[PDB]
Amino acid sequence: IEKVSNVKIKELFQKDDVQSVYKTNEFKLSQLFFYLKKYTYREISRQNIADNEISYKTFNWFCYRFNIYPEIISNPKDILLIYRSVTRNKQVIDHKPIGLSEEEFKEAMLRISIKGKKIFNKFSEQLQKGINLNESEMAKIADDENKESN
Amino acid sequence: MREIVHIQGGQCGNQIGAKFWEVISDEHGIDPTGTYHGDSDLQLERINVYYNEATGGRYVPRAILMDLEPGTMDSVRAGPFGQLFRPDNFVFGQTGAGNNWAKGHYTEGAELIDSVLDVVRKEAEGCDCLQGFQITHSLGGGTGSGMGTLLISKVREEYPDRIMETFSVVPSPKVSDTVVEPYNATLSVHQLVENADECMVIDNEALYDICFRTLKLTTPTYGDLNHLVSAAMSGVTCCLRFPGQLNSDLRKLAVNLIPFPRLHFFMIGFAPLTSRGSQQYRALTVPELTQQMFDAKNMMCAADPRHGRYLTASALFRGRMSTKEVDEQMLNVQNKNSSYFVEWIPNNIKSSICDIPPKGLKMAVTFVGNSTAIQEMFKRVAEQFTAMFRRKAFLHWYTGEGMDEMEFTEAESNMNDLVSEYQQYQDATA
Amino acid sequence: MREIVHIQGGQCGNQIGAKFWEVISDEHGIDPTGTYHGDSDLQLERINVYYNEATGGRYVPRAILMDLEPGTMDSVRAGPFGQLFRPDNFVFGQTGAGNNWAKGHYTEGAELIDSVLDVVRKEAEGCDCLQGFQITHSLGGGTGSGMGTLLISKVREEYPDRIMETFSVVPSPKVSDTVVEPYNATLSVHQLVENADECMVIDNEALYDICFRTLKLTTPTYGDLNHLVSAAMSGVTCCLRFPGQLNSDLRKLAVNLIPFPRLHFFMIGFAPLTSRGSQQYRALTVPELTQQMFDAKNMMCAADPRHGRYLTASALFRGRMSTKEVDEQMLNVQNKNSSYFVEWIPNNIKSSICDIPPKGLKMAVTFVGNSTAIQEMFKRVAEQFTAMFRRKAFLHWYTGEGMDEMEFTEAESNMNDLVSEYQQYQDATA
Amino acid sequence: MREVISIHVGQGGIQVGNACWELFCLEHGIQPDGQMPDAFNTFFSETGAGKHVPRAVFLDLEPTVIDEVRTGTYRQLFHPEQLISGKEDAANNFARGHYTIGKEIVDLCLDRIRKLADNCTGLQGFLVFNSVGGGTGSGLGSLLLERLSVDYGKKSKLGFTIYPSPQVSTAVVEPYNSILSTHSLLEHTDVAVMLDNEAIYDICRRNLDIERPTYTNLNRLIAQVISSLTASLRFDGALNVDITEFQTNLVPYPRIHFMLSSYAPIISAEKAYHEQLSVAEITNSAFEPANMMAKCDPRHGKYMACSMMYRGDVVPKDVNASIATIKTKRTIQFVDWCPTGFKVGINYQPPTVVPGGDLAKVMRAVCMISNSTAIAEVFSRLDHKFDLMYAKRAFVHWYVGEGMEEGEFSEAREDLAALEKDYEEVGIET
Amino acid sequence: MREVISIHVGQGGIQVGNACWELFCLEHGIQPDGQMPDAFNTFFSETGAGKHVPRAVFLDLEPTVIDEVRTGTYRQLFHPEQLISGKEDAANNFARGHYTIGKEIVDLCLDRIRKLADNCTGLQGFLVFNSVGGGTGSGLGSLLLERLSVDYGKKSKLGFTIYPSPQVSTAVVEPYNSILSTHSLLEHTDVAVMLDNEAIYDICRRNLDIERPTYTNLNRLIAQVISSLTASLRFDGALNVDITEFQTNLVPYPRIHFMLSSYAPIISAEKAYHEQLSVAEITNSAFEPANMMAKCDPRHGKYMACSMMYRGDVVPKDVNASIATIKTKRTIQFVDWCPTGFKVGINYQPPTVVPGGDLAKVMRAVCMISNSTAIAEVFSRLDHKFDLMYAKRAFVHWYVGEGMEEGEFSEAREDLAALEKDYEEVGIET
Ligand SMILES: Nc1nc2c(ncn2[C@@H]2O[C@H](COP(=O)(O)OP(=O)(O)OP(=O)(O)O)[C@@H](O)[C@H]2O)c(=O)[nH]1
Ligand SMILES: Nc1nc2c(ncn2[C@@H]2O[C@H](COP(=O)(O)OP(=O)(O)OP(=O)(O)O)[C@@H](O)[C@H]2O)c(=O)[nH]1
Ligand SMILES: Nc1nc2c(ncn2[C@@H]2O[C@H](COP(=O)(O)OP(=O)(O)O)[C@@H](O)[C@H]2O)c(=O)[nH]1
Ligand SMILES: Nc1nc2c(ncn2[C@@H]2O[C@H](COP(=O)(O)OP(=O)(O)O)[C@@H](O)[C@H]2O)c(=O)[nH]1
Ligand SMILES: [Mg+2]
Ligand SMILES: [Mg+2]
Repeated sequence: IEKVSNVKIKELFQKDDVQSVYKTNEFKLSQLFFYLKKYTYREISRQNIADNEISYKTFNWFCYRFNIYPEIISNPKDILLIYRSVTRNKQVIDHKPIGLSEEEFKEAMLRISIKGKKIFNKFSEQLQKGINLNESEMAKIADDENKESN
Repeated sequence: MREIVHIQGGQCGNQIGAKFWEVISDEHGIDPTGTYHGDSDLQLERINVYYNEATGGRYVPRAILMDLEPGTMDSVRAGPFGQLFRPDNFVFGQTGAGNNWAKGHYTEGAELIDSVLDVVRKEAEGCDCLQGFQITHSLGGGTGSGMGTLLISKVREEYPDRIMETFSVVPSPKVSDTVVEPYNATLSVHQLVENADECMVIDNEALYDICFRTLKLTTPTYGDLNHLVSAAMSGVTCCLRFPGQLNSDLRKLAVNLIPFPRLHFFMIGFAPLTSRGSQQYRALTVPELTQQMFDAKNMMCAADPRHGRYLTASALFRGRMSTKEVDEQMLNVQNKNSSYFVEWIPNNIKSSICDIPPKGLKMAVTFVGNSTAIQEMFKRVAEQFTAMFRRKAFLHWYTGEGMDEMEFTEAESNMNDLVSEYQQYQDATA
Repeated sequence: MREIVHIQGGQCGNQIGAKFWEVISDEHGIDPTGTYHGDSDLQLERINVYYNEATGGRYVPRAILMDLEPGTMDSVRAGPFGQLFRPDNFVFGQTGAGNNWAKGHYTEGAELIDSVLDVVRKEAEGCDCLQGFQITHSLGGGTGSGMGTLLISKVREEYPDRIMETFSVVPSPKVSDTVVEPYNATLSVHQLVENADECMVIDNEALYDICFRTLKLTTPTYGDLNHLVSAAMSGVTCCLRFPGQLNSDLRKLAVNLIPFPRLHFFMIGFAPLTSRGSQQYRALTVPELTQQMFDAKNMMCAADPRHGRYLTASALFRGRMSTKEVDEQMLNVQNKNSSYFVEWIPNNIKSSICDIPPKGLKMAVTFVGNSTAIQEMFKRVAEQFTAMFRRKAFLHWYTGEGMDEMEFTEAESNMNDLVSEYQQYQDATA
Repeated sequence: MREVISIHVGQGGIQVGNACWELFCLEHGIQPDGQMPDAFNTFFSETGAGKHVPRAVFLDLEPTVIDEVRTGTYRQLFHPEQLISGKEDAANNFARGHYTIGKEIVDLCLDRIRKLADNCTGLQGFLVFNSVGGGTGSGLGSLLLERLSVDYGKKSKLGFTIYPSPQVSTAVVEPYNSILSTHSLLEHTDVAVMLDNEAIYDICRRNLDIERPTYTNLNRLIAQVISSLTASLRFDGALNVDITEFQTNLVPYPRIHFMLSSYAPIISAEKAYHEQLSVAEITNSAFEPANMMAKCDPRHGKYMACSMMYRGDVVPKDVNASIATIKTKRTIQFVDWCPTGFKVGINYQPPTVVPGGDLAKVMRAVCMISNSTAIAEVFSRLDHKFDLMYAKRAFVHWYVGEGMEEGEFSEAREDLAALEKDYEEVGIET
Repeated sequence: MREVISIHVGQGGIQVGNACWELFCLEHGIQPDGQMPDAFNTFFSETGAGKHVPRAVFLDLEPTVIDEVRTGTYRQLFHPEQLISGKEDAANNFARGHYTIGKEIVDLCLDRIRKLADNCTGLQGFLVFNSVGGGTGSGLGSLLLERLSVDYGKKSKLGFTIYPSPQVSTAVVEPYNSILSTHSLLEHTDVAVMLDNEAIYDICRRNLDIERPTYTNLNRLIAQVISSLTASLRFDGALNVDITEFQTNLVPYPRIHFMLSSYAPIISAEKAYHEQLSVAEITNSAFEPANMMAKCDPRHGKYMACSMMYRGDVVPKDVNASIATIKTKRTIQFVDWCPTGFKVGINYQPPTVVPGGDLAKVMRAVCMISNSTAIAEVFSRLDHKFDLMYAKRAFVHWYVGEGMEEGEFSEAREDLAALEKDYEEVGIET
């Protein structure tokens, strides 16, 4: 059973939909990633992170601040699992914290999405029904899921 | 050498000086009879900064006391250390201003100021090398805010290259004791920006807040506020009177804290401050001093410093301590708070170390930071001024002594322009 | 190095600390004036674990005292060794909770906790290498069981990698002093399992039973129960302050006594304990210590340890003794009682030796065992809770301060799930 | 021009290093201060004038033992900055000392190793001591061995590991890290010697007649074994043996290098001189199964090769006459593919006695290092202990949360299964 | 018949001059009174009978430091009228000390320089010390260098400037005057050595194990470097080096003369004697990037030429055997057009120890002066800091009002751009 789960990932990471978020994540470098990077630059620990990477703290702050947690990802461990799954091949060099070199943060966001279908799964079901989710309906669905999860 | 003279005006300034000189005398071991009884050799090496020498070996402050009424100086003389002041320096009128700025700046203050300017000129011409002047006065009173500011212009006209300090108490809207405070505050701020090289605002509301929250004493009085202001005043010039690792006179602070000539309004704070019951719990370390130094409630002004970004900052450490720790802590306080520091000027914190601590304390810090958060005080002062002026309330008192509304309009416009151009740099980006 | 800070809340916790700190000071030879007067060199080598250093050479505990009413801290200050505590660390409110958990956790405890968290942060940021925190509080009171547990979550959120200790007194149904004990016990156990790294339950009923049967003293008082709890508390960290054959810090015990992250509720006991008249009859030997250590009546809880099977056990021997005897006796106590030890984890007893015995005793032992017999306490607490809740008795007091019955239902369900999954491993076989 | 460097890591390693370093200093006449009041060069180095510095390094993350070393009588001997110490202990967690805190310390240790190696010109090899059943010991030993195997390559490393006893145990989680460390040193160490405590306890009880032994008595016997092993490098002998002359004589295959030791005679001065201590009787006592230094029965398996060292006035013909008698006996049988299995070394220097110790002074002694097929039992029982708790994944969360992967436990199990299959495959006759 | 004159200007310059002048007096056996109770002639002069007078001059506009010098234990050593002092400080303003107050003082300094030079017969050259990030230091250093370059011409001048750290800074305006002073001394000084404080802080922390260093500890290391550089002029050696033999060996082109230094060994007496301090290990430590005396990474650039001095009992063959090892390493690469890049000097006198200091007594030491292409990073970061504030013309009014023209800032920027382009052009291979 364990071998089968391991065999199961990596294909999802290579999908165009995930890469587009991460393709859009290139645009996050274009603006969202530049803002996150600018927040990572406010961390003095930046000397330990590559100039093109974001820290786990900045990625967790992004997930919290953009309501990815708790609305889309109900469990904060899933953010850590996403981050670790994206950065899995990076070795810790010279005791420096592992940054999002291009996408361990993008891989962590995929694990949050996939890890817990939750708020984002409800948004996907509503969108598949042809219901245009306005921000007030999204907030209400997120509040209802957060109440069911607490 | 490089000494300064003391000039104070008004009742508030006289009460501030009455404690400032007591603090200085206690620091230098001078008895209230003018006789030295100190313990350390360093207590006498640089005593020429504030004290003159007379026959008989006694010392006399080079202070000049002025007011439009004789009561306050007749009262300060009977207080402790009141005999040090030379009787010749006392100049006063027989009428008073009645908290009217026009009377203390146009009609009555103009005729009297010649006598006080005579003694001011006598004091400055004589001294070895002048460093500058320091002024204590209140913006909430008529005679003070008028005569002091006109004297500022008269002194600046004759000594354009010397440095000028002003410790100014501005009227807060929370604790208001005079109804005509906005008028003479707004009129005074207009003249103060044009001539003062440095200005340090102090608020009674912030002093009460500090006394109630940090010291936690039950019944604050003017003596405690004066003592805090006096300690803050003494902390600035400590390294000019004592040796240290990095001496830094007033001119060096002027160079490093004023980016543009019109931005010279600072707010200050003193650390450490602890209650009587908790003075044994705490341990004095550089991290403990620096965490209290940048605390928002520790500022001597009600202005909230996390509502804006610091243009620059300064710290004057006292006592014997390692410089490496000071520098690393200054770096740490600037890396963890990058959002509140302007980004187009890097390394905007100045530090200095003096090896002589205050009497009774092992370490002390004086903080002087130029921040954009000071705009809120001028905003509320101008708001009250324009609320009262639109109906021409109390205007006849001022207009009956040769003043007109045009000088009010120009003052309001210049003050609003100052408010705008002070925040212009807050939104500036590189 | 690797030091810990002390935080206590409520009246019961304050009374426990008032004897714990006396015991520690007597162990280290610190006079009630903070001056060292000890005899041995080892008494000062590791004093940084619990005591800070201030000017003048005196020592001050790094303890933080909090309560919602000022009476208990105003009383502990007048007791012996009451002057050691820093006055700054005393934080209190003016209202109190009235044994209502909601008031001490939602309305009143939420606003006050910022001030105590400020001093907690001051204490932790400063120290050389943090080991962790230890918490003393009672589950039978409102303000304690509310504010302490919310503070646990707040501390855990900021220091996720440090270790956390809690010594918790749970309300027994035998000696009941408050009618609303089940509500705030059940509400507190819900939050305590999620954040505390270690928990040690203590019962007043077991303390009275011990005092009446083993010590055989006529009139027990709270001072004796506090002294026993204090000796047990000191025994855990002894080897962290003194050299020994096998040093074992708190983290090493955490590794070896907690098999699964949710099973961290231990019951403890101290040996030897003898009456005054029989202290000359007995001879202190390792067999005599180990036979009393595993005695059922010696446990600090009314839970009967032969009603279940030990998941693991720990012993912290004190004094100079041979290790071979300790190991063989531990093996013998495990071969003769194989029925009461779970079989799928072999060699489930941890031992440690410290060469410094308690003052006045030549040998001492502290026992910390994780057993499945603890389920009975949660069973009876939940039984009383569900007997009282089905009629919604006293529910309006809690529901009038923003709390609802849903949080009661979730707490009951989580507590029952804990009870079930704790005994799940009792019937597990290999 | 022949040198060797000894590495001591962990509490047990440091406590046995102290034991061997009293003995070496006593044997070479060096006072505890390091001053003599050409054989020293193997373990020491000359500083040019006066004192000698040991070629040893002490490692630990928990500072208590090092601090005890730096204040004892041997404070002047060791170089101050080769006693590398940490701040936080691994607390019996293997993943901590291999992934979390050991990595930041290992660089300093490697720098010290380089600085010691550049001084030596004829470096024979490394010695390492570590108690296996601990976090920092096993983890740092594994990491150091892995770094050294690639930094230096073909240099020989010898490991004197102390495995846990069959039933006697101090921790509850030591099988996990014992198995992981065996995995790590299986492919990284050239020689591993078995040293479990229970066998040595039985030896002390039966021969030394001590009923309450402590760790020092065990460590003195281990130190005597080390001295007997390394005597041939620093004393003249009729039949010398070098460290590099081992893998050619005791290691039939690269995987099989775990062997168990024995020593003889072990006797107290009260009854030593009543019997003649001939070479035949001591070499008979050395082969007795009850005198094995590890709790394994040699009667349960074949022998592969025996390397056994003599020292004193022994004559080679008497050694041959005793090897013949052992070959005669029917209870000791060698493997089929090994006709001769004995390597004999003879040295002239008699063993030295430590004052206040247990062993008496004798003129003849024998130390055997024997590789036998019976060693597989300890692996089988450790594997059985591991499987019981790994079936339910107990205590795994303490390891997964310290950076180690889930699958790392399985491959150590597979390597142990491979080793057990290899030991069975080798022992069958052709 | 060989002499050298050292110039000390500014607070940092005077405080490092004090540091070097305790060391020289101690090394030549001269008591602080100047009286001995033929090598002295390099730094001193004989008065005919008794005392010796240093060939040094102290400059400052701010009198505190000079007054401290004239009252310490060294009051009798220096000639009373070569401690030139001003009255008014420049206050970190470069334009002040170059245009306003420095001009009236520079004539006295030049008269003193002439009076000292007429005494010397074999004048090798001048030494100058100045902290760059200050007004009077940088300005007066620039003016003195400009006057000396035309008064004397081809005489060699060496500058030990202390540039600001990458991120750690004491002032807020130091990039401006640092850039201007670099402009001034680029075309006027033959050698400039990098000395920023952060690297030396890290050196002290890592090697000396001091966690709270002060400026004196830094200045003692700088004094030791100066003594090592100038030892070859006043002590017998197997391979001598003169000051004039530098621009022929370290300066490939007239523009490129900024190089960074290192020193080895740096170790305390508590752990110095435990290791042998061979020449190979010290020459390896000297080339470690973490032991650079300026915070620059040599791994980021090529080497151009290395001049490195030994002193003690070192033998040339051991030096050659270590230069070969360094040429072997793949992490250190030299520029293509330089096949050999090492100049080696050997002296016999071991370094002298100052009582109460940090460094211990050793028989071997190495000091390297290395010119590398990686130095351009400090210029680039200083340029980036300068541009940020010069974009908005901040703090410029403090300079324009002191006589300096507006365009003077731009040409320094152009010269730095030219220097950075030149460093890139040189480092490319053919
Ligand atoms: N022979 C012998 N074994 C010892 C001694 N001290 C400890 N041990 C063994 O070491 C095992 C545990 O490892 P320790 O050496 O005590 O501790 P550690 O190796 O430093 O690992 P940590 O617990 O993380 O500090 C125990 O099971 C003991 O059997 C000793 O003095 N002599
Ligand atoms: N290495 C070292 N640097 C120092 C020392 N004292 C001051 N500095 C440096 O000098 C810089 C400022 O110049 P200073 O020497 O302090 O003052 P100055 O050169 O006399 O210039 P003025 O401010 O006009 O008096 C600071 O940035 C410090 O880094 C010292 O004792 N040692
Ligand atoms: N700190 C301090 N402030 C004072 C004292 N006395 C008056 N003030 C302030 O001064 C203000 C009134 O100023 P006023 O006496 O009219 O100044 P004047 O017109 O120059 O005499 C009030 O708002 C007070 O807050 C004092 O003793 N100490
Ligand atoms: N051991 C001990 N227990 C006490 C003491 N005082 C009170 N208690 C226990 O604490 C319980 C009441 O707790 P309470 O005082 O209401 O806690 P609070 O609400 O935080 O103040 C009672 O059941 C007592 O058994 C004491 O001095 N020692
Ligand atoms: Mg240990
Ligand atoms: Mg200066």
